[PDB]
Amino acid sequence: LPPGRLATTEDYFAQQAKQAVTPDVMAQLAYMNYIDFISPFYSRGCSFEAWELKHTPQRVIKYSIAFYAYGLASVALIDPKLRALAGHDLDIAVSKMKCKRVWGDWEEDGFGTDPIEKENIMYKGHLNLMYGLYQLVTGSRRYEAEHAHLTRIIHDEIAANPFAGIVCEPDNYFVQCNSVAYLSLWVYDRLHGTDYRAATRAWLDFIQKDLIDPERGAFYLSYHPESGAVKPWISAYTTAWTLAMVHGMDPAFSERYYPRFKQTFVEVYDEGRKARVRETAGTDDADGGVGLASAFTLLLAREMGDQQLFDQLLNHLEPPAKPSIVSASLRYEHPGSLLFDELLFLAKVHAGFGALLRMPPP
Amino acid sequence: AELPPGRLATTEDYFAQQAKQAVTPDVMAQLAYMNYIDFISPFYSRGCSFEAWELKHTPQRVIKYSIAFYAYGLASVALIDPKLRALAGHDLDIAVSKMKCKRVWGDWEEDGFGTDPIEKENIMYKGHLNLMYGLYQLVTGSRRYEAEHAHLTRIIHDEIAANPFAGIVCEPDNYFVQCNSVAYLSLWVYDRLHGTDYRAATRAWLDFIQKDLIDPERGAFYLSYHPESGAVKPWISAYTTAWTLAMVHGMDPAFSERYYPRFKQTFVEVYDEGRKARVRETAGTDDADGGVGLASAFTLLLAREMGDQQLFDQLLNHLEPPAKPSIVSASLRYEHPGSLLFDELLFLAKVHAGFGALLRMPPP
Amino acid sequence: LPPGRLATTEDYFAQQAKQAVTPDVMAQLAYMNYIDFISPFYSRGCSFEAWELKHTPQRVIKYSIAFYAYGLASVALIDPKLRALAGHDLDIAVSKMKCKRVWGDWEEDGFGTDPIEKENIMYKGHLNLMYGLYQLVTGSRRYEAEHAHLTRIIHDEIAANPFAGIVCEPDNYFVQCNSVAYLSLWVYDRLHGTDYRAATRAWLDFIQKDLIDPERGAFYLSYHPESGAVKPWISAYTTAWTLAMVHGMDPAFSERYYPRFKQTFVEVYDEGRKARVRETAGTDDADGGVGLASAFTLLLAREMGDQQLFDQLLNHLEPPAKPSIVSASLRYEHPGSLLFDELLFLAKVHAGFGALLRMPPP
Amino acid sequence: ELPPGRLATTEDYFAQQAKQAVTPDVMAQLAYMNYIDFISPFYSRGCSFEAWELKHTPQRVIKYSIAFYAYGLASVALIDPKLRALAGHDLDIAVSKMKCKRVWGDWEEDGFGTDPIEKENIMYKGHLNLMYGLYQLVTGSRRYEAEHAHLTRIIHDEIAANPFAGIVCEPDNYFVQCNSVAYLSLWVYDRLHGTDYRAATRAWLDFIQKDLIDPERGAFYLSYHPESGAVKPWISAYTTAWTLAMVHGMDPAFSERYYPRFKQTFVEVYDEGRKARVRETAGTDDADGGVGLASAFTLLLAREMGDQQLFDQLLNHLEPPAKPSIVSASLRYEHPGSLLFDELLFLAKVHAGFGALLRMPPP
Amino acid sequence: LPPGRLATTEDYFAQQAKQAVTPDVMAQLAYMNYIDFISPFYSRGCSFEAWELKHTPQRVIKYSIAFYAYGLASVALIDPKLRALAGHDLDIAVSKMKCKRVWGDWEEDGFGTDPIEKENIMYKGHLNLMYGLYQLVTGSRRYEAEHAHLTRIIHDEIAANPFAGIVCEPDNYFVQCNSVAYLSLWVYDRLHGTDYRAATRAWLDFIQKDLIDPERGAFYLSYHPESGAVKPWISAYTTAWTLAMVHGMDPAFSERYYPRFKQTFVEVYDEGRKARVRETAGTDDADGGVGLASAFTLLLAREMGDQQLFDQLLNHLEPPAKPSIVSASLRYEHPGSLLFDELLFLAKVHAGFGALLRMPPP
Ligand SMILES: CC(C)=CCC/C(C)=C/CO
Ligand SMILES: CC(C)=CCC/C(C)=C/CO
Ligand SMILES: CC(C)=CCC/C(C)=C/CO
Ligand SMILES: CC(C)=CCC/C(C)=C/CO
Ligand SMILES: CC(C)=CCC/C(C)=C/CO
Repeated sequence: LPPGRLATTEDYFAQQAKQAVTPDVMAQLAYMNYIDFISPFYSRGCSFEAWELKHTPQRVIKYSIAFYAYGLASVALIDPKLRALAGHDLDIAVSKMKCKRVWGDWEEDGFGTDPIEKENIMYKGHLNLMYGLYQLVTGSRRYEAEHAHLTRIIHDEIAANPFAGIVCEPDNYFVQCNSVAYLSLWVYDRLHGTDYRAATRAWLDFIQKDLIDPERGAFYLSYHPESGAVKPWISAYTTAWTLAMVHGMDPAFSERYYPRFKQTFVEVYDEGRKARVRETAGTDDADGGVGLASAFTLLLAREMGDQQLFDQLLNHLEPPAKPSIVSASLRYEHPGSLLFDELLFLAKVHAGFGALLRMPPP
Repeated sequence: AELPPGRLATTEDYFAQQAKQAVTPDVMAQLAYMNYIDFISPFYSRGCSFEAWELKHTPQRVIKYSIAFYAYGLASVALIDPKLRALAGHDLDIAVSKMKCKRVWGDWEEDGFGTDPIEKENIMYKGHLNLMYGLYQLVTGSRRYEAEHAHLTRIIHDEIAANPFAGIVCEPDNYFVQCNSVAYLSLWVYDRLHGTDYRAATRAWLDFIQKDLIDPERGAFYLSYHPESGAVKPWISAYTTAWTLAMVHGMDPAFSERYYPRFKQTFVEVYDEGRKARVRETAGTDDADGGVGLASAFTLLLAREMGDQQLFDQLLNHLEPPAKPSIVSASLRYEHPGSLLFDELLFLAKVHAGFGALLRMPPP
Repeated sequence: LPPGRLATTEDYFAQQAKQAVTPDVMAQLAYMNYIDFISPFYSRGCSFEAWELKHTPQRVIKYSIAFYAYGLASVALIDPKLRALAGHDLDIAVSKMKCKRVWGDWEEDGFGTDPIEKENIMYKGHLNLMYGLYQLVTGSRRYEAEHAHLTRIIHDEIAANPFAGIVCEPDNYFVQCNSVAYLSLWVYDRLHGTDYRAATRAWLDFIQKDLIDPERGAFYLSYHPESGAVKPWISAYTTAWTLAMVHGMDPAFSERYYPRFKQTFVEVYDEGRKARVRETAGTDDADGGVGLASAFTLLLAREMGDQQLFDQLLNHLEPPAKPSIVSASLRYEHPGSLLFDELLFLAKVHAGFGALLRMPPP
Repeated sequence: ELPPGRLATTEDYFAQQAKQAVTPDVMAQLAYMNYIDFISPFYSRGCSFEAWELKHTPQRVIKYSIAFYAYGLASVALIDPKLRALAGHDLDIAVSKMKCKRVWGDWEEDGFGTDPIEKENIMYKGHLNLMYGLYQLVTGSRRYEAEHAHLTRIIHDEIAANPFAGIVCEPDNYFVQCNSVAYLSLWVYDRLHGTDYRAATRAWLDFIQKDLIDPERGAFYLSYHPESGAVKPWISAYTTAWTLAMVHGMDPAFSERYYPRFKQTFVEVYDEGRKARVRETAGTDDADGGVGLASAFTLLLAREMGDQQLFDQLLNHLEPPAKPSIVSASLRYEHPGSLLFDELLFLAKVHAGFGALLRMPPP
Repeated sequence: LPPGRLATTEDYFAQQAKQAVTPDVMAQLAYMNYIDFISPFYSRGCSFEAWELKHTPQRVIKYSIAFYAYGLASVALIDPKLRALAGHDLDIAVSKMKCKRVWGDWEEDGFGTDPIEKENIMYKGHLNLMYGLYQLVTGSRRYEAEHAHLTRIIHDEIAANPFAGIVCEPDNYFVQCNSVAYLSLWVYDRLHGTDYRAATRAWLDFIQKDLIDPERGAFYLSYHPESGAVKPWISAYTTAWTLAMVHGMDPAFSERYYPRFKQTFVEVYDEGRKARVRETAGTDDADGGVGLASAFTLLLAREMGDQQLFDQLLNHLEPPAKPSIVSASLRYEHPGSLLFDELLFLAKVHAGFGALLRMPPP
C-alpha cells in the first residue's frame, strides 16, 4: 500500500466476490449521502450545493451526475445490503438530472427550450441510460413512461440519419456520446424484450471507418456530418471512454484495440509502479486537453480486467490528490481534474458494463 | 474545578434556575443579545427582516431551525422566571411571525417542491411551526394563532393517518426520526391545550422507529429512512439520536431511559481526566463532531433533558471556552462559535426545563 | 480650547444672544449645503449621495434627516440672517423624507405599501414634527394639508388605544418615538390654535408607571401591548432623547429625573475634563448598544442648560473624530457612531424644544 | 522660455488664431479625442460612453464634459480653417451623445420627470441649446435646426413666465452659471436667425447684480432659491469665473467691472509670481475646495479676459503635477487634478472668446 | 531560429508548396478546436467561453471571428487534408457571428435592432466575406440565400451613396471597412458569375483623392460624409490592412504604395533582425493607438511576399509573448495586443487574398 493509497487493487477487484465494498468506497458513499443539505444525494430537489462547493462548471454537472449513477449501479451489484441505498441515490440522480440547472445550457446557447428535442444526445443519452439503470437496480416503474418515450426518440433519430449514430449537439458527432446512447438501448431491451439494439452493428462498422486509426487503436476527436470533417487529432480520453462502454456490447471490438491504445497513449514510469496517459499524439505531456485521459483509462483498465494498469494509474492519480477520511467520510484535499471523485469512485466499483446489463432483478 | 476558564456559570447554577425562579446572569445576557439593540437583534421586530442572521452568517436553510431552537429555549425561560414570562411570550410571538416569512420557508419553492410550505410532506418546516404555535399559546394564553394551529395540527395528523409507515417524511422521500419527534411532540402540545387525543398515533410511531430505525445494542438511530426504496442509510448518527431521545423523553420517558446509557457508550468520549467530553457523530471514527457538527451540542441538550449533570458539565467544558464568550454592555457575544446554531443550542441547553415540563406548564 | 475642539462651550451657549452661529456651525451648514450633487441638502429630488458617501444604513436615513431638521429649526431662531436658508433646507428635508428610499423598509418588511398607514410612528412622528417646524420657520402653507391630515391620523391612533400613546411599529412601543409624536401635536397646536396636545398628560402619567425606574431616572427599552411585556433593561440613549423632548412639554418631569439619570449612566473622567455615558445598567462599558448614549446625552445637557456636562461630553466625542475645516466646510475624518455629524450639529445649536414651540413668526 | 512641466508657451496659445494653427499639444489633445477606435470620446454618434468610463467620469458630470469639449471645438473651428470640418464632425457627435439617456437620465432617476426637455432642467437643456447653435455656426448644417428652434422657444417661454429674471437649473435651485449658458444660447440663436430672444438679457443682468452678487468682492453667491427667497451665504470662485467668462460675451463691461475684484478676492499668486491657484470661497486659505474647479474655470476666465499673466500662472500650477505625456502623437495626463480636467485645459488653451464665437464667420 | 520563435519564415512561406501546415500552426488549430467547451470553434451555439477566458472586449469579438475565418480559408488552400476541418470551423464562425453577443453593440448604442440594417458595414462586411469564404471552401449552399441577400443590400448602399463606398457606422467612413465589403463582392462574383465588383474602380479612384497621402503611402484615419471631414492623422494599421486586401483586387495599387508605407512607418532595429511599426506620423513610439500596426503589417508583408520584413516583425512580436506548446496545443503567456493569436495565425498561413478568390473547388 503506497502512501496516498487507501486499499489494494486486489481488494477493489475482489469486492464483487466478497459481496462488500471496501471501507474507502463506503467512505465515498458517505461523502455522497451523509451531511444534511450539502451532500450531493441528500435531496431530489433542484439544489446543487455539493456542486457549488466543488466548483463544478455548469456544463459538467450532467456528467458528474451520470458518472456517479454508473458507479451506483455497480455498488448495487457488489453488495445486496447496499442495493436499496444505491437505488435511492439513482432516484435522486434522475430527479436532479431533470432540473434546468443541469440541462439549461441547451437554452442559454440558443438551441431550444426542451432538452429532449432532437440532437442533444449529450444530455439525453446519459439520462436514458440512467432511467434504465434505475429500473434495473430497483424494479420501480416510476420513470418507465419517460424511459420508453426517450428510447423511442433516440431510436428514431438513429433511423433517420444517413450516417450511423446521432450528433451530440448540432453537427458535432462524438463516439463517446454515441456509445452512451447505444448502451441505453441495450438496457431498455433487457428490461422489455425489445430489439432497439439491432442498430449497434451498423454503428460499430461505421466508427471503424474514418473515425478510428486502427493501427494506433484510437478514435479521432469528433466527426462533423455537414462538412464530412474528422478532426485530425486522436484522443485518449475519448478512446478510453468509448472502448469501455463498447466492451459491454461487443467485447471483441475493445479487445482488438485495447493493446494498441496502450502502446499509443500510456506512459509507465517510476520503475513500473505508476502510469499516466497522453491525451493525444505528438506530445510527451500527460493529461492535456480536458485532463481526463488517465481517469477514463483507469475505468477502461477496470472494464478490461487489467489489474496492473489499474494499480499503476491509481498510484499516479490518488496520492497527489491527498485523500483523507474524516468522520468516516472521504474527501480529497487536491483533486487533479474535473470529475475527480466521480471517476475514481466509478473505477473503484465498476463491475463491467456487460455485468450491469445482466444484473439479476430484486 | 467548579468555574473553569471560558465558563460563565456553574452547572449547579443552571440546574437550580427553576428552583431559584431566576435565570443566571449569562442567560440574561443572552436574552439581551436576543432583544436589546435596535434593528439588528433577532427578536426586535415581527417583520420579515433577518439582519441578526445575516450578521451571524446563518445559511438560509438553517434559519428555520435557529428560530425554532430559540423558541424552545424561550418556552423554558417562561417556566423558570414568572417575571420574564411576558417577555418570552413576546419573543415567541415574533418567532412565529418570522417563521412565516418567505426567507425562512422559501427553499421549498426554490427547490421546485411547491409554492405553499404547509403543503404535504414539508415537515422540516411545519413540524417546528406547529410546535411553536403550541408553545406560544401555552406561554401566553393568546388565541392569536389558534386557527392556524388547529389547521396545521389537523393536516399533520391526516398525513400520519394516510401513510403505510408510521410517521411523515421531512421532505419528499426522506424520513428523519428527529423531524418526526418534533411533529409528534406538537400533537401532545395541541392535546394539552384542547383535550384532544391526536397523540394516540405516538405508540405506533415509537414501535416503528424501534423495530426498524434503531440499533438497540448501540442505542443509536440510523441517519434516515426512504420509503419509495425501503432504504435505511447504513450509518448511525449521534446528533440525530440525541435530538430524538430528548424529545421522545417528554412523551415516553422509559424509551429514552432504555437507550440513553448505550448512546453514551457508543458516541461520548470523556477526556481531560473526566473534566470534559465530546461526541462522535457516527461509528467507526475517532473524530468528534463530524457531519453537521452538532453532536456535542445536541448531546448537551439531551444531558439536560435526562438530568445528567456530570455529562452536561463535561460537554459545556468542551464547547463553551474555545468559543471565547464575553459579556459587553450586559450582552453575550461568542468570538469563535464552533458550529452552526451555536448560541441557540447553548441557550436552549442552559435553560431547558424538560419537554415533559413544557407540556405541563401552568397557565398565566 | 483642547485639541480637536473648534469652539468653546461658552460660545455655543452664547449663539442665540449674539444672534450668530459659531464659525464651526457655519462650516457644518456648508457641508450640508455647499458642494454640487453630494451635499445632503443640495436637491429636493430623491438622491441620497451624501448618505451613500457617509455609509448611512437605510433604516437610519429617516433619523438623519429628522435630526438635521431639528438643528435647522434652532439655526432659524439663532440668526435671522440664516432663517431663509434654514427654511429652504427644511423644505428639502421634508421632500427627501417622502422618498421611498427613506420609508421603504415599511414595505420591504411586509408591513404595508403606504408609510402613513397605522402604527408606523417611527417614520410618521418625525415627518409630522418636520412639517410643523418647516411651517413655524417659513410661514409657508405648502405642506399644511398633509400636516393636518397626518396630525389627525396620529391623534386618532392615540384616542383608539387602551394604553396611552402609539406603537413605533407593530406591537413595539418606544417612549422616544412617542415623545416625537406628542411634540408634533404641540407644534400643530401652536400653528392652528387647536388642543391636540391635551393627550400629553395621560401619556406622561402612563410612561411613569411600568415604563420608568424612578429611582434610577431611566426608561426601560420598550413596551409590548399584545403581551404586556416591558423589556427588563434600562437604556441611556432612550432616556436622554425622551427627557430632552419631554422637557419642552413638561419641564418639571425632566428636571425630576435628570439628576438621577446622570448618577445612573454618566462617567466623568480625565480629571473632570471629559465624560462618557453607559448605555445600560450592570456594565462599565460606555456607548454600548446602538452607540448613541453619549451623543443623545450631549443633546440632553444642552436642553437642560448643563454647560459642564456638555463640555465634558463634547471633549470625549469630538477630538477622536478628528474635525477639520477645509474650504470653510467641516469634515470629521473618524466619526465615532451613526448619526455623528447630525447629533453634534443639533446639540451645538439646540435652543430648547420649548423655545422652538415659542418661535416668533417671520 | 518654457516653464517646467509645460508643453507650450502662453504666448503660443494666445497666438494660435493669428497663426491660423493650433499648437502641437492641442493637436495631440484632438487626437486623444478622435484617434483610437471605440474608446476615444468622439469616435461614434452612438450611445456609448467608454471614454468616460475609462476616465471614471461620474454620470452627473458627463453632460458638462460633453458641453465643455464642444465649446473648445467651436474655438478650434475659428482658429484653423483646415480643422473646421473636423470640429463640426465632433460637434455633431457631441450633440448626438448629449441626447442619450446615460447623459440626461439623472432627471428621471431623481424623480423629476421622464423628459429632460420638460421644464426647469436648464442644467441639461441650456448646454444642449448652446451646442445646437454652435454646431450650426460651425458647419452651416440645419440638421438640428427644428430641435434648436423648439428648445430656444421653450427656454424663452420659461424666462417670460418667471417673476424673477431667469430660470431654475433644477427645481427651486437657481444658479447664475446655469443661466449664463441659457442666455448665451439665445444670443447664438439670434445670430443665426435675426430674432431678438436676447432682449431678456438686460433684465437678467440687472437681477443678478442685486442679492446674487457681492459687488465689492466681485463674486457671486452660490445659489438662489425662489420658493424661500434664500441666497446661500457663501461666495464661489468657480461659479463666478464661469459666469463672468460667458457674461463677457454678452455685456463685456459687466465682466470688466468685476474681474479685478474677483482676482483680489480669490486668486493666490505664489512661487515668486510664477504660479497661481484659486480659493473656492471666502474665509479660507485652501485652494480649489468645493467641486475643485476654481483654478480651472479661472484659467478659462483669464483667457476670456486676455489676462496672459494669470493664465500662465494658473497653468504653471495646474498642468505640471498632472504629468502630461505625448505618446503616439496623443496627449494623456497621468494625474489629472480634478473632474473635467482635460476638458477645461483644452477649452482654455483654444478659447477664442465667447463674443468671437457669436461673430464666427460662415463657411 | 531565435528564442521565442517556433518555425522559420522559410517554413511558413513554404507551407502551400509542401501541402502541409507547420507544427506550430497545427498547434494553433488545436487551441482553436481541441478542448471541449472552452475552445473557440467547439460549438455553433451562442457560447463565448474562449473569448471570456482571453478577456476579448465585446466590440472586438466580431473581428476575432473574422480574422480567424480568413486564416482558416488559407489553411484550406494549403492542405487538402485540412480543408474539411477548415470548412467546419468556418460554419461555426458564421453561426457564432450571428449571435447577439457579437452584433448587439448596434442595439446597445441605439442605432437599431437588426444588424443587417443600413450602414453597419463593420459587422456586415465581415459577415458577407465569411459567407463567401465558407462556400468557396466547402461547396455548401447552407448560407447562400442570406449571402445573396446581404450582397444585394451592400451593393444597393454603394449605388445610393454620392461618395464611393459605405459608412462603417453612421457618418464614419473607414477604408479598411470598405476594403472588406468590396472584397466580399469579388467573392460573391466568383461563386455566381455576377459583376458586383464593377463598383471597385470608382472606390479605388475615390480613396486615392483626399483619403490617402500619396508621397507617404498612407491613408488617413477616417472620412465623415455629413461634414466632409478627413481626420488629419495617417494610420499604419489602417493602411496595412487596406493595402493587404486591396492587393487581392488591384495588385498594382498596393505595389505602388507599399514601399512608401514602409519608409513612413517601419522601424528596423537590432542590427536588421527586428522591426516594429509606428502607428502615425510625428512620433517615434511604435504600436500606438489600437496597438495593431505591427501585427497588420505582418499580414501585409505576407500578402506582398516580403519575407525579410515578415521575419523582422515576427522576431519583435512573437518572443515577448512567450509561446508554449503543451499537449500539442499553442498558448501565449503574454499576448502583446488585442487580436494577438488571431493575427499571428492569419499571417503565418496567409496565402494571399487573390489566391483565396482563385481557390479551386472541392
Ligand atoms: C466530460 C467532459 C469534460 C467532456 C465530454 C465530451 C462530450 C461532448 C461527451 C458526450 O457524452
Ligand atoms: C438543523 C440542521 C443543521 C440539520 C437538521 C436537518 C433536518 C433533516 C431536520 C429535521 O427536522
Ligand atoms: C436612531 C437609531 C439607531 C434607533 C432609533 C430607535 C427608534 C425605534 C426610534 C423611534 O422614533
Ligand atoms: C460641472 C460641475 C461639477 C458643477 C456645475 C453644477 C451646476 C449647478 C451647473 C449649471 O449649468
Ligand atoms: C479591430 C479594431 C481594434 C478596430 C477596427 C476599426 C474598424 C471600424 C474596422 C472596420 O472593418
